[PDB]
Amino acid sequence: FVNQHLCGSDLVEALYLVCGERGFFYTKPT
Amino acid sequence: GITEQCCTSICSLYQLENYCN
Repeated sequence: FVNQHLCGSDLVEALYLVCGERGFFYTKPT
Repeated sequence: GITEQCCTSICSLYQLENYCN
């Protein structure tokens, strides 16, 4: 973990390991 | 607004974790 790029599919990937089977937000900005 | 900030630069799992339920 020394550089993580989040965006779309990858956005849930990073939020995935943190959230896990608890569900994340991944809400749109505009 | 995580897509309009975590997709323009790099974030940190530390914070990335505050976006859970």
